[PDB]
Formats: sequence, C-alpha cells, structure tokens
Amino acid sequence: TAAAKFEMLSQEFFNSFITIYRPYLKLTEPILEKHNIYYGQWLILRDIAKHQPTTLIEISHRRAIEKPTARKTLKALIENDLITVENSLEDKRQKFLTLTPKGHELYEIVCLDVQKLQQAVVAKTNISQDQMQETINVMNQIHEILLKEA
Ligand SMILES: O=C(O)c1ccccc1O
Ligand SMILES: O=C(O)c1ccccc1O
Ligand SMILES: O=C(O)c1ccccc1O
Ligand SMILES: O=C(O)c1ccccc1O
Repeated sequence: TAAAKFEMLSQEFFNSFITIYRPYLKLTEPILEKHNIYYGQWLILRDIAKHQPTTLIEISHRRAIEKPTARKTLKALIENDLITVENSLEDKRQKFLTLTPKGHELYEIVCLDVQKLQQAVVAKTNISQDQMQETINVMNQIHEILLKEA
C-alpha cells in the first residue's frame, strides 16, 4: 500500500536506472509500513531530520513539491507526533519544524533497516566498490543537468 500509495544505448541506459525505482520502493515498503509511515511522509521526515530547524518553505523547495502537498504531509507528521512546530504568531509556512523524540526514534530505525537492506542487495551481486563509485560518478553528472535545467 505504501509503494502503491506513492504510485539506442542512451535509451537502454536511462531505462536501466529509471525502471529500478518502483521495484526498489516495493522492496523497501515494509520498512516504512512497520513504522506506520508512508513514503511521502518519510521523505519529508528525513528532509527535516537533515535540515532542522527548517520550514515548510525550505522543505517544499528542496523536495520540489507543491506547498499543498507539503502542507498536507506535514500536517499528518504533526498529527502523528513525529514533528513539532515552533509556536509563533507568524504564518505556519514560516514556523520552525523539528523532529519530536518519537520522530527521531522512527528515523534511526528506518534509516538503519534501509542501509542494511541496501547492503544485502549489493551482497547478492558481483558489484564492486569501484563499480559503485564509478556509477555514482555517472549518475551525478546526469543529475547536475536535470537540476540546472530546472
Ligand atoms: O528521492 C526519492 O524520490 C526517494 C523515494 C523513495 C525513497 C527514497 C528516496 O530518496
Ligand atoms: O533512502 C532510501 O533509499 C529509502 C528507501 C525506502 C525507505 C526510506 C529510505 O530512506
Ligand atoms: O519526495 C517528496 O518529498 C514527496 C513528499 C510528499 C509527497 C510526494 C513526494 O514526492
Ligand atoms: O498545521 C500546522 O500546525 C502546520 C505547521 C507548520 C506548517 C504547516 C502546517 O499545516
């Protein structure tokens, strides 16, 4: 439900990494479900974890989602006691956001499970550390272009 909720050489090349996304999320889905959190929620949670104290404004910008989407997901994170909002009289979109203790516990647990699952996947392949850094090198080049464009 989580993965479901979330929804030429150059051609074979792009296909090789774009088609891995969905299978990847299906496999990591249970990690989030076990913590009663959905993928959209996890991404914003993680984002806050790494940038807190942060704001709906900054979040929307780094995540590249629309305010309505970010507002709705944050609202669920708050309602679930995973993040706390600075109490202020300013606009909600300007208020500082940080993880609650429950939020941190959930975060550390998901993060470690994901890390171990990734290690496992790799361990079943013939991929070398070198092959991994070379891939990283190529992907970041692609990523630079897609972002500078936007
Ligand atoms: O950046 C993503 O789109 C993403 C999606 C699901 C899980 C981890 C991720 O980084
Ligand atoms: O970083 C990921 O690839 C990831 C995947 C599934 C759930 C949480 C995550 O951070
Ligand atoms: O990637 C995100 O930060 C995200 C968050 C909520 C809903 C959809 C999304 O892609
Ligand atoms: O509902 C809130 O308290 C809230 C707080 C910060 C950002 C968006 C929000 O909906």
